[PDB]
Order: sequence, then C-alpha cells, then structure tokens
Amino acid sequence: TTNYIFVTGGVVSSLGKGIAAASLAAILEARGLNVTIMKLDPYINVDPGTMSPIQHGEVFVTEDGAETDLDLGHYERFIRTKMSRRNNFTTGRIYSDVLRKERRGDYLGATVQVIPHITNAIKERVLEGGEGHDVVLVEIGGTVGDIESLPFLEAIRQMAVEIGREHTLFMHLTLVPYMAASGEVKTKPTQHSVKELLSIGIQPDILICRSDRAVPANERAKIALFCNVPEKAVISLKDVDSIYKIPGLLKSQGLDDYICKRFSLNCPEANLSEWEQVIFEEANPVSEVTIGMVGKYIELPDAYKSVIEALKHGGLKNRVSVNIKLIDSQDVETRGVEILKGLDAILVPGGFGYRGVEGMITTARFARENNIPYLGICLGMQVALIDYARHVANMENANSTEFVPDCKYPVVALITEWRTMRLGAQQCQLVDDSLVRQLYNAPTIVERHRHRYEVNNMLLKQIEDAGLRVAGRSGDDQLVEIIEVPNHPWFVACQFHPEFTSTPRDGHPLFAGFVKAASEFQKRQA
Amino acid sequence: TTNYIFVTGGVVSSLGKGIAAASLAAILEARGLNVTIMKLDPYINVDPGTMSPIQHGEVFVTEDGAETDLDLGHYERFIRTKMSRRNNFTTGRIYSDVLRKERRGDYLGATVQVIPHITNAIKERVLEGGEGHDVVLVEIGGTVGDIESLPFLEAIRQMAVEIGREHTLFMHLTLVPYMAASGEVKTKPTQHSVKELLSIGIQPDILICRSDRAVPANERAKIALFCNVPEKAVISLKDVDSIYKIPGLLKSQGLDDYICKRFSLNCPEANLSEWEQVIFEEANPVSEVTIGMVGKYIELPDAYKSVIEALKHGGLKNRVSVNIKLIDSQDVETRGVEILKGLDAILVPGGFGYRGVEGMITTARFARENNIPYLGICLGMQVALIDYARHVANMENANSTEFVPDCKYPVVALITEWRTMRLGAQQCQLVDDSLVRQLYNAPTIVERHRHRYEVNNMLLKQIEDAGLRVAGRSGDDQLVEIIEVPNHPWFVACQFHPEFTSTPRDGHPLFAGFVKAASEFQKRQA
Amino acid sequence: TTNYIFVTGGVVSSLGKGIAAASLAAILEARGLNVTIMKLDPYINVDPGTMSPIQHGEVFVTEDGAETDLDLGHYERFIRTKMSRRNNFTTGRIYSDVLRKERRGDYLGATVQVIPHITNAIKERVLEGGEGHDVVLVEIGGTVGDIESLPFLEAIRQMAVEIGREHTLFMHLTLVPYMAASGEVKTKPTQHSVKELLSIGIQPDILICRSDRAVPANERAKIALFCNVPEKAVISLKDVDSIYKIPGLLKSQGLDDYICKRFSLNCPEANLSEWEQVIFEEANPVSEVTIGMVGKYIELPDAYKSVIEALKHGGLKNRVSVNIKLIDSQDVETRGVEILKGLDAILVPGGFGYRGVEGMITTARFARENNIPYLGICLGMQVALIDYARHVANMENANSTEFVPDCKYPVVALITEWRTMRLGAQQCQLVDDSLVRQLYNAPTIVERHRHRYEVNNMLLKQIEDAGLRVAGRSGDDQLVEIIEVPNHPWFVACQFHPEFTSTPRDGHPLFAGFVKAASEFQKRQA
Ligand SMILES: Nc1ccn([C@@H]2O[C@H](COP(=O)(O)OP(=O)(O)OP(=O)(O)O)[C@@H](O)[C@H]2O)c(=O)n1
Ligand SMILES: Nc1ccn([C@@H]2O[C@H](COP(=O)(O)OP(=O)(O)OP(=O)(O)O)[C@@H](O)[C@H]2O)c(=O)n1
Ligand SMILES: Nc1ccn([C@@H]2O[C@H](COP(=O)(O)OP(=O)(O)OP(=O)(O)O)[C@@H](O)[C@H]2O)c(=O)n1
Ligand SMILES: *CC(=O)CC[C@H](N)C(=O)O
Ligand SMILES: *CC(=O)CC[C@H](N)C(=O)O
Ligand SMILES: *CC(=O)CC[C@H](N)C(=O)O
Ligand SMILES: Nc1ncnc2[nH]cnc12
Ligand SMILES: Nc1ncnc2[nH]cnc12
Ligand SMILES: Nc1ncnc2[nH]cnc12
Ligand SMILES: [Mg+2]
Ligand SMILES: [Mg+2]
Ligand SMILES: [Mg+2]
Repeated sequence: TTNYIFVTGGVVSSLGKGIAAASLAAILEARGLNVTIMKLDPYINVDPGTMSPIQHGEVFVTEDGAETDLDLGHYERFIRTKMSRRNNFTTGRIYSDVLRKERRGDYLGATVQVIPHITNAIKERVLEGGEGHDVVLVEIGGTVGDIESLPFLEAIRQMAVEIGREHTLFMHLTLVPYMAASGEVKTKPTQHSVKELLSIGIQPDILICRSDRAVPANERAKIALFCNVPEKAVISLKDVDSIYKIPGLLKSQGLDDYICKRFSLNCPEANLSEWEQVIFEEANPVSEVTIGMVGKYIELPDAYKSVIEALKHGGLKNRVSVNIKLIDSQDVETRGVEILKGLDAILVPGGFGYRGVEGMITTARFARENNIPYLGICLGMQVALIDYARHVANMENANSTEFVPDCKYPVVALITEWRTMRLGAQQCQLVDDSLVRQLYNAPTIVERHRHRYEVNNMLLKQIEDAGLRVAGRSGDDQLVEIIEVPNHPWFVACQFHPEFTSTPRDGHPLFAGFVKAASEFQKRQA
Repeated sequence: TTNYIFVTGGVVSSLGKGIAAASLAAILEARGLNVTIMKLDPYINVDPGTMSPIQHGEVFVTEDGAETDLDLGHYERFIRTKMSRRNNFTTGRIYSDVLRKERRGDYLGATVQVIPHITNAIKERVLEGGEGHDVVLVEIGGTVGDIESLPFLEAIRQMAVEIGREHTLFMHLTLVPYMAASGEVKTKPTQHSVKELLSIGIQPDILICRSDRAVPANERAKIALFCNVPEKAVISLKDVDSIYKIPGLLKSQGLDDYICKRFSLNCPEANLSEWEQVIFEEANPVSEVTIGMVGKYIELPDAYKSVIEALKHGGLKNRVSVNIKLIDSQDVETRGVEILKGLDAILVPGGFGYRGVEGMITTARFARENNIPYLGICLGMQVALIDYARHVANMENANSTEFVPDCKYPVVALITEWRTMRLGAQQCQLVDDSLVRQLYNAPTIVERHRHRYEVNNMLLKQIEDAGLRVAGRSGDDQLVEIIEVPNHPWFVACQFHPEFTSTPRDGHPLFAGFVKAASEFQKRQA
Repeated sequence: TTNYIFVTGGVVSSLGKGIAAASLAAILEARGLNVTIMKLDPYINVDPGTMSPIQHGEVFVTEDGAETDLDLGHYERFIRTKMSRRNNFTTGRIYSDVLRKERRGDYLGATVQVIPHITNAIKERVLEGGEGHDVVLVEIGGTVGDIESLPFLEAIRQMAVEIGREHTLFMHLTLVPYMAASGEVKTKPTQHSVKELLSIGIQPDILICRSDRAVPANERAKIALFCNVPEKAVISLKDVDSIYKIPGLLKSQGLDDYICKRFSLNCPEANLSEWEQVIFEEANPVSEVTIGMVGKYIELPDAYKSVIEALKHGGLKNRVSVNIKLIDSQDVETRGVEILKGLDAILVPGGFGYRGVEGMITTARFARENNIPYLGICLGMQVALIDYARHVANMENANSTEFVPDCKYPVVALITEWRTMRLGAQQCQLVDDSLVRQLYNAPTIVERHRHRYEVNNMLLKQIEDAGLRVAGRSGDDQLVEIIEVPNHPWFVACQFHPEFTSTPRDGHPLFAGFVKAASEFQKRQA
C-alpha cells in the first residue's frame, strides 16, 4: 500500500521546502524504500516554457520532454527516481483540463464547482503520480493562508480522509525568527501558522523549524505544547553551508524513525555512506580554479542553478574548489575583452534572444585564440560555430536565422530553412577519434534537448574542411550534436544539456574533464 | 482509568446542551457505568446566589449546600449521582482563587499569566471533579468563537493532550436551520462552526445536529465530508415533545456503541426499561387537573423550572395530566380574588422581597377558606402562617421582620430576633398523627433549605392553640419545618424545598399527594 | 476634545513598543500639544510589587507611590508629564474591581459577563486616565491574536465606535524579517497580522514596520496594497544604536503630519533641538571610565534599567563615555576582591534578601578603604552603614533585622524595632556643610522611596561620633536619608531612588557628580 507525506510551508516562503523534501526522500531511499516526489505549483501558467529565466529560474527538462521547475532538478540530484510530467503540475493545468472537459460536455450538464470538480481533478492527478511506490512526498507550493493554494489544501485534506490517516502524514515548515534585542528565538509565528493550517482543516503531524541557529529544547517543548504535536516530532533544521549535511541532520534528529513508526514499515537502518563521502570530498579541496560563465541572465543566479551545481560536482570529482564568476555578455560587447582576464576556463550556457549574443561570440573568439578551456552548451555551441565560421573560415558575418532572418550565410537555421522544439532525451553517436569518446568511454550517449534551431548541414562541409570536427550526430538526419576544435587543449561544445544529468554522487564525465582542463591550465599558467 | 467527554456548542446558544449531556449520561448509566457530569459557566459571578431569578432561572441547592445552575437539576433528574460544589464552577471562581493565591504570595514572585496559571487552575478543578468515575461529561458554557470561553477551551485542549486521546472525546452541538424558501436544511453554519473550533485547536469526534426535523442522510454525509468526522458519528437530534425520548433516540442512532468503542469499554447492552415506562405513563393520562401557581417571578418561567417539573412528576405518578397556570401576585393584590377561580389546587413557591407578598397572603386566605388544596414552599409557608395568625388568630397585621422590621408581632423573624442562610440537606422529624407521616411513610426525612428567616417559637404556642398543627421540627432548636391545617382536605406547607429531589423515575410523595388531592377536589367539584 | 491613539503589536513581542510610543509622544509634545501615555498589561498580578526583578525587570515608582512597569520609566524619560496610578493597570486589577463590586452587590443581581462588564470597566479606566489632554497614547500589551489580550482589544474597538473615528487612531507594530537566502525582506507576516487584527474588528490606520534595515519602497507599497492602509501611512523604523534618534526618524517619515491631519490639529512645526543636542553630546565623548555595579540580579540586566540609563545620562552631562561592568555579589563573596580591580567607580543598587549582602559589604569595605568613588542606593546605603559600623566602629557583626532577626546590634531595623513600605515622593532636608548640598544647590530635595527598613536612630549617635556624617533627614521623625564619608574623595549613599528622576535632557546632579568623580579618579590613577 502507498503512504503519502504532504509537505507545506508557513510564515514566509523561501524556507527551502524542496531541499528538505529531497533530503527526507534521500533518507527514506537509503533505507531501501521506493520513494517519489511531486511538486504542486499555484501558478496560472500551464507549463514553465512560457516563463522567462529571470522570474523563477532555469527550466528543467525530464527524460520524456516535460518542462518543469528547479525543484525537480533538486529531486533528481537527491534521489534515483526519474521524474516525468506526472511529478509536477500547476493550477493552470487543472483548470485547463476541467474547462476542456466542460466545453466537451463530459459533465453531463451539471454545474462545475470548485470543491467537487477541481479537487477531484487534483486528487486524480496526485493518485496517478503516486501509484506504485512505497512513499510519496507531495510538496505544496505557496504559503499556508493564501488564496492561491486553498484548492490544493482542501484536496489533500479530503484525500487524507479517503485514503486513511494510517497512510497519510502532514509536515509543516515554519520560520523561527531570532531577535537580537532580547537575544531569543521566537515561537509565536509558528503558533499562528499552525492555527491557520488547523483553520483550513489539517492537523500537522511533524513540525520542521527553520532558523539561523538550532532551536533550543525549551522552545521546542513550547511548540509541542501549543501545536498538538508530540515533542519528538518537532524537528530543528538550522542553516547549513552544504545542503548535503541536511539528510544527516534529519537522520540524527530521528525523523526517519518516527515516519517509519507511523507508517508501520520495517526497513533496515539508514546507510548514508555516500552522502558522507560527498561531504568529505567537498570539505577537502586541493586546488582552486576560477571559471568564467558568460551569459545574458546574470542578474538572477537561479537562471543557471543546474549548470552551477554541475560545475561544483565536477570539482568534487576532481577534488578542486571551483569559483564561479558571472560575466554579463553586454559588458563584453561594450567594455571589451578586459573582463575575461584572469580566468582558468570559460563556460557559455544556453539562452534565447539576440541580446548579448555578440558578446558571446567575442568570448568564444577570445577563448579559442588564447587556448583557454571552453565549454559551450546549446546557445554557446551555436556562437562557437558562428565565431569559427566567421573569423577562421571567413564567412563574412554568418549568423543564425533566429537573429537575422536573412544574412546570406545561415550557419544556424531551422531544419526547414536549410539553404517545433526538440524536447527530451535523444540518443547520440560518438566518433571514435574525438575527446568526448574518451570522456564518456561509451560508443553512444543519451542526453536531453530544449532547442529549436540546428546546425545547417549544407554549409557544414566547408566548416569541416576549415578544421572544425564533428564529435556527435543524431540518429535519423545526422544532426550535429557535438563539435570540437582540434588545435586546442580543451574546446568542446554540445547541442544538448548535460547539466540535467549530473549528481553529487555520480558526477558527469564532461564537467569533470572540463574542470580538470581548467586545473591543468592554471598549473601551466602560474 | 477515567475517560472524559467534552461537550461544546456552536452557531447559537439555547440548543439544549444540558439536556443532551444528561441523556447521554443516562444511556451510559443504563449500561452499568459510573458516570458524572460537570458544568463550566463563563460568568464573572462567583456563585449564583447573587443572581436574581428573572435572569437565569431558579437556583439549585445540592446536598452539601452549594448553589448552582438549573443544569445540575437536569443532571440529578437524569442520573443517580449526587451533585456537589465540584460539579459546577465559573470563571469568576477561578479568577478569585488565583487572585487570592497571588496576593498571598503562593506564586513566588512569578508573573501570573492566563495560559499557564488560569488554565492550570481550570485543569486542576476538572480533574478533582472527575476523579473516581468511569466517564466524566464536561459541558462548556458559551458558544465556540466567543472571548468569554477561550480559557476553558484552551484548558480542555491541553488536558486532552496530557491525558491522552484514547481517553478523551470532543462532542460538538450545532444548529441545522431549515429555510422555507428552498425547503431544505442548510449545513453551512455547522461547517463554519467546526472551522472555528479547529482554529481554536480542537478536532471534533462527534457532531450532534439540532433541527426542527430529522437531518437527511445526504446532509449528514456532506457534514462528515466537510468536518473530518466519520459518517456514523454525525448524530441527528430533532425537536421532541418529551425530553424523556432523547435517550432512546441517541441510543437508536448508535452514539453509545461508538463511545464505548472509542473508550475500549466492554459494558452490557443498554437497558432503557425505566425510561420507556416514564414515556408510557406520560403518553396515557386518565384525568386533567389545573394547578394555580402564584408567585412574583412569573415573567420568566425558568424561575420555577424545578417546581413545574415536580408537579409534572407527581402527575405522572398519579396518571393525571397537570396544567400549570401562572398567576401574578400583584394581579391578586389589585384585581382581587377573581383570577383564582377555576383552579383545582393552588401552589405558592418561594421568593425574596415584599413585592407581591400581600397577594400571596390573599391567595393563602382564599385557599384556606374555600377548601381548595394548597401547597406552600418556603415563602409560601411563611405567608400561610401569617394569614392564619392574622385572619384566624387576630394578630392585627402580624408580618415578617424581613418586610417590616418593627410590626409588634414578628411571627416570622431571624432566630436572633425572637421576641446567615440555612443551606443544604438537614434532617427533620415527622409527627405521627399528621398527613406528612402517612405521605412519606418514614419517621424522619431529609430535605434541602435555602432560607434565612424562621418561625418564631415564642409566638408559636398561641397559633398552635388557635388550631394550626406543626408536622415537622429540626434537630437541635426544634425549628418548625412543616405545618398543616387540620380542618382542610389538603393543606400542607413546608420550610424546605421538595422540588430539588423529585425525579421522573421515582417521584416525590408530597407532590404525588398534592396532585391526588387536586384530582379528588375536581371530582367533587364537578 | 480628547484624541486617542491605540498602539498594538503583531507577529512577535519584544518589538520595542514602549520606545516607539514614547518617541511619538515626544514628537507631539515638541509641537506644543498636551499628551499622555498609558500602559495596559495582560497580567493577573494586581500590581508588580509581588513580581521579582528577574522576571520583568525593575519596578518603577511614581510620584504618588504607585508601582508600575519599566515602560512608565521610558515615558517619563521621553515626555514631561508625570505618571501616576492612572497610567498603568493590569487585567488582574480590572477583575479584582469587578469581583469586589459583584460580591458587594453593586450589579443588582444581574449576570456579570465579560463583554458588557469587563470591557465597561476597561473603558472607564481608559477614559479617566485620558481626561484633560489633547492626545492620549494607549499601549496594549501582548501580541494581537492571543487569548490574554482579547478583552482589551474589544474594549478599545467599542470605545473607538462610541467616541468617534475622527478622534481615534489605531497603530500597529509588526516585524519585517530578513531572509539571508533570497536576500529580501518578507512582508507576509505583516499581512497575516493585519488579517488577525481585522478579524478582531479593528482596521489599522498606521503600520509601523520593524526590521534590521530600512524597508524598501516597493515592499511598503505592497503592504499598503494588502492592508487597506495608505502608502504614506506605512512607516519604517529600523534598528538604531541610540533610542534618541527614533523621534527624528519618525518625524522625517511624516508620521506627525499625518496624525495632525487626521485629528484636525493646527500645531506649529516640531522643534527637536533638545533631542539633537542629546545626540550630539552622546556621539562625541572625550573620556572613558568604567563603573562597577555590584548586585544580586545581574543575570537579567532589566533589573537595573533605570540605574544604567541614569549613569549614561550623567556621562552625557560630563561628556564621558561610561562602561558598565556587572559584578555578581556571590562572586565577591567566594572569589574575593579580585574582581573589583580595574574599576574607576563602584555602584551598589538596591535589592531584597540576604543572598549576596555579604559581598556587598565586602565591596563597600574595599571602596571605602581604597578611595574608589562609591555610590549607594537603598540597599547599598544600608550595607555601607553596616560596613562602617562593623569595620570602623567595631560593632561585632552588626546587621539588619531584615536578615538576622536578633544580632544584638540592629543598625538597620524597622521603626518599631528601635532598641509597611515607604512609597512615593518625600521631602528631605540637606545639611549645609555636605557634598550633596553643593551638588543639588538647594536647601531641600524631593525623591522617591521603596523601602521598609530604616536606620536606627538609637545607635546612630555612636556611628556619627565614629566619623560618619548624615547629609539628609526626613520631615517628622528625622529619619536618616543621606550619609557621607568625610575622609573620601567621593562617598555618597542615599536611602531613596535617584534613578527614577534622571532624564537625558536634564540629567541628575548626583549621577553627574558621581561620574565626574570617576573621571577624576581615573585621571589620578593613570
Ligand atoms: N495561545 C496563547 C499563548 C500565550 N498567551 C499569552 O502570551 C504571553 C506570552 O508572551 P509571548 O512571549 O509573546 O508568548 P511566547 O509563547 O513566549 O511566544 P514567543 O516564543 O514568541 O516568545 C503569556 O502571557 C500568555 O498568557 C496567550 O494569550 N495565548
Ligand atoms: N468549503 C467549501 C465548501 C463549498 N464550497 C462551494 O460552495 C458551493 C456550495 O453552495 P452551498 O449550498 O452554499 O454549499 P453547501 O455545502 O450545499 O451548504 P448548505 O448545506 O448550507 O446548502 C459550491 O459551489 C462549492 O464549490 C466552497 O467554496 N468551500
Ligand atoms: N493575499 C494573498 C496574497 C498573495 N497571494 C499569492 O502569493 C504569491 C506570492 O508569493 P509570496 O512571495 O509568498 O507573497 P509576497 O506578497 O511577495 O510575500 P513576501 O513579501 O513575504 O515575499 C502570489 O502567487 C500571489 O498570488 C495569495 O494567494 N494571497
Ligand atoms: C537551447 C538554447 O539555449 C536555445 C538556443 C537557440 N535559441 C535555439 O536553438 O533555440
Ligand atoms: C426560601 C425562600 O423562598 C425565602 C423566603 C424568605 N425570604 C426567607 O426565609 O429568607
Ligand atoms: C529599597 C531596597 O532596595 C530595599 C532594601 C531593604 N530590603 C529595605 O529597606 O526594605
Ligand atoms: N537548513 C538549510 N540551510 C540552508 N539552506 C537550506 N535550504 C533548505 N534547508 C536549508
Ligand atoms: N431534541 C430536543 N428537543 C427539544 N428540546 C430539546 N432540548 C435539548 N434537546 C432537545
Ligand atoms: N528602532 C529601534 N531600534 C532599536 N531598538 C528599538 N526599540 C524600539 N524601537 C527600536
Ligand atoms: Mg516568551
Ligand atoms: Mg447546497
Ligand atoms: Mg514575494
């Protein structure tokens, strides 16, 4: 039978709900259980594809081609269950489905109301997502006490009643502020948040308290007294330097044992050896390289969360501390190549639009002509090819049909325009003589795509003759996926997204090689 | 171990909470359990002795001398557990106790707050009241969602947590209104009341729905869905003609079985034979007499609730329907003796003050001179003696020192003034030649007193010579308790309160004889 | 006509409500208005005399002898209106008054309820406190959303309706937390607190936001949007180093102009010259002395708030930075005189009990024998006299009858025991040849007392012969109030409390002289 844990937040948002849910799922997975996580967003957007990177952050791509939130990236980094479209949906999706059915006439002339019909749709989606697992962690976005999240809370309360309270738990996150005047930690906001959740109709079973420091025992006893929660179920989660210590903290406080007691599960003791290994590797670097990431969404760092974490994972595998410096593309466009000095390696991540693309072309030129290690992802691969064709093959302002519709040299164009967006995991074939073959150590690889424009095969032969090699191709139309500069210490560009598959316990060959190249370059340049 | 049921009300007051609690206790007592009931009043009055009859109703006197509410009269009528001071207390009592302790210094210089100290006092009183019983029914006055009753609800929530939820139940009463426009019963007020109770921090276990008619099954299913309560625990209690059918209704709906399942009690099936006997006796009268009750608090009928019910009980024992007509004393004072015509018997209950006493004297005169059966209780006994002394013994305006401090003939006076209030049960000795001896059929009786002024023994010998007999006396000072007119079909006056001991299953000899005399008088006067 | 401002707090307590109310009253007083402040405490204690210093802090003594809270000390430091018993009362006081009246029978047999009677008592007290002033600031203790403060809020809502909304304002204090994760300030707790206050029935007119930093304009616009408050009435009050800058900040944000617009008051522009003078004096010290305060309540610094502020005020008058070091008396008792080294002056404040008194005697001995400046207040004066009598006059363990009832040498005793607590302001006569005469520069002074035991006049002549001089006496019994050591640079002890009369704009002669003596001692000892 399937057990459900519902995770909600109070007082303020931005408490770190996804990280805590991922850590708890990691602990449960370490005990041999089959767990999954699903995210509920109170957004009217049907999917985050329309959303821009400088509002919520990077868009995560699943194996099957769904576009989701950064939370699913967190979950895939923490557990070994592959996410899909069933692990994330919004309010807009539910309303669209119900409106479609009502227009089609599926409700047989009945009045379509919120409490029966909207909450029925929500419950159906939650059950279909959780089917086939031992434990399901359902995280509810928004703060408890807001108009936007009331249908979700009502649905989960009804679901808890229908399923049974011996298979459902409720977990509430709160903020315990610290006041420097009295020098104490205040428990009143938690009390009022529990009161609001009770007014909705849900009794918390576990209270997770978020604070700068650890919550004292007397404060936890007070919380237990005022919130109908047992004293053992008031769990403290202080701020940490590394998110990889959070499973250890929650395990030491006994959250896993309490959850297993309530759900009547007889699972062996948790083995957190891999997480301890990750902590040990992180705590003991032997070097320090600086990587320059040049992109257009520098203002909001969450636009590159997966890429930053993948660089960190590669550093962990190479036992090297990685220092990411963010460089704005328009700065390179106007100020020049001065900013790019003092960098052991350069990374150009993906993006949409023409703003800052010229700066990216300048950056690729500088890296290629200065033998600085370079990694290009999606848009970076395109700008690298454009720079190589223009300034090494003399294509006289070759560009992409994305930016200039008519430039007489469409090196990058839609597959139709060789003179719909590719989504999901695709298979790619690696050439035996290239760097990526020795990096992956496999004949073929599988990676995820979120692009529209491709590399023009008609103009590809000339650029190949100029010296640029192709390291990977698709399955049917032999679309170019990986390119490489031969006369370079390390110069790899890829059409797909490798950051959506790196994990702190396994890493990724591409980023490990990139960081190793950066370390070797700094040792050479010292 | 002791189990606790906490009974609260919502939407509106005056739902009949005490009757429902008494009926449930009756059902539990019919299964062989040791139950008790306690009442919590949100009043600032320390005790109802200061309160006037035309605000809340008659004052109930326990065996030990406590003054309480009408609810304790209900409870003593429904169960066979004697009440005391431990079964009723107010907010004012708790605050007085805590203020006394704080002034005395018992709190050792700590700050006396509401949540720790007031609720600790409340919990201590509740535990001391409930000690030594199988089940304790704690009824909380006021509506849920009011300022006045928040300390009580907080205290009972904390008590439920401390004691354990396998020994505590919460029962909520609500109003299900009926709207004649749509012709339906509305469940929304119940939903909002349950939400308010949850906001306080209590989850109901049982919902009792009050309505003119029975609540339909679909409405109950809706209530169960919206209130986290199982569908079997939504109990309908419609308006009834007789409060004696309520235990049968609650038993038929399965409330007792659910309560016994939750508390893990193995008690035999309920035997409600006596209540069925009472219903059968009530439903089948053979006669119809009319009794005139003359008093000063006629405006509020709750000022004579116990006396009215005792007359009804006597009628049930005599298989006679009793029709109580209320006559205002000042009406007799001004309009005259015209109102008292067409009455088979006359009752004068107790009271305080001089307003209307002359009308009572007129009424006693009329009854004595017309051979109409007469019953006098406390003040009625005094006015009967005054009338007999004045208009048969020629005492020339003899009165009580209560009304006129100096009248030269103090037939009624304080024990000091023979030329502090007696409270509780006292023993009395019956004379062998009198009516009350054959009525009680016992050498001695025990009854309850709530009076200050007594009968003057110095002037008693003359009135005894005039013809009036004394039927009962006290133990030490031979205070007169019962008097009788010999040349009358039925003329009994008592100093105590016999209505505080009549029950529908046992009755009372005095009221049974009074009603029988009324029936005989009507048969004679045909 | 009298205008009322009601000040409440939300989210958490300890926001600094009294300081903000005092600053606003200071601004209004700077515009020529007649203002007063009153404090409402949700305590069951009738008065803080029973409370101990290590729970809430020092007890404030008014001119008329009332014992109050530290808030009244704040108010007297900020405005020039003398407080009294009418400026502070608790829940326990209101309940005691109502219980007394109900027992006495003043309510004529009616039921005494919370909403009519308790709130009527509260309103009567508030009106009697505010009568005769232009503006009244009523501060309500407790957080909005607690059981303990609901009667106060209901009373003030009813009062606002009765008086009129053109003479009543509501001011709400909230916490705007800062989250280091996102690096933003969160407005959600303020939104929920305003919702709770609205649920009680009060619409805020002004929102005062408390935070580490200043609240940004966009956040304030959001607060205005969500809370029905105009954008100009959302006032930011960040944490400050000096509480004397708070009136300037509130004045710069336009709170005074808004309040005067709402109340239709035409008062001249605020003149905050004196507060600017205080800030200038504080910001520019020329020296740095360290003062050792030795006492028994060192654990809670609020037990000496007035004394600490008075030392700071004296330093401001002497343009000297004052560094207060707290020394525990039992430390001196056990560890010895080692702790008292490196101190330019020593202060012994008052207290009750024998614990630590021996350490105080040791400290007085050390100061007297080392010519370190010494100030003694109440208990300190007693221990100084005990030390002088024992170790200079050889009284062989002379003590107070407070500690040892029978010691054969009662230098300190009750006025009866020469072989009830003095409260309020009393007049004292200064001797012309003493230090205090040149300090006060007046024949007589008026100060406040909170003591029981006095100096024995019978044994006083011997100690006077030994060398100790008496500098002040009472009016009728010539009770000793001030003593002095002649062969000392500065050694003054007083029976009264001079810290209850020092203000940052006027200071106090005694503490100014004490701090000047400390500076001279350090210059000598350098
Ligand atoms: N549900 C509650 C809980 C507390 N109190 C009252 O609130 C006061 C406590 O002050 P406060 O410090 O604000 O409460 P804490 O529980 O200590 O909250 P915090 O942890 O933030 O300090 C006490 O007098 C108590 O009677 C109340 O009225 N209602
Ligand atoms: N907690 C709830 C429950 C009901 N609904 C909505 O309220 C409407 C139902 O109307 P109403 O008759 O007032 O609700 P009932 O449950 O039928 O209440 P009642 O028994 O009084 O008729 C439905 O559209 C439903 O979506 C809601 O918004 N919130
Ligand atoms: N009364 C309100 C106000 C806000 N929202 C929703 O809450 C979300 C905003 O998230 P949050 O940051 O928590 O709200 P803020 O107003 O920005 O609160 P804060 O200042 O603490 O960040 C929005 O989607 C909005 O639709 C809501 O449902 N009910
Ligand atoms: C994948 C990405 O960053 C988009 C690049 C470009 N706009 C495209 O191919 O769609
Ligand atoms: C018992 C009663 O009705 C009071 C009667 C008279 N006032 C008395 O004796 O106190
Ligand atoms: C005023 C003070 O500190 C008390 C000192 C001593 N106990 C007394 O006189 O009461
Ligand atoms: N304990 C924690 N410390 C830091 N960031 C967090 N995000 C979620 N939980 C966290
Ligand atoms: N069901 C009911 N009918 C009439 N009066 C009542 N008082 C309490 N319950 C009642
Ligand atoms: N703004 C403020 N800074 C510091 N302490 C305070 N107490 C009250 N208001 C304050
Ligand atoms: Mg506290
Ligand atoms: Mg309906
Ligand atoms: Mg926000």
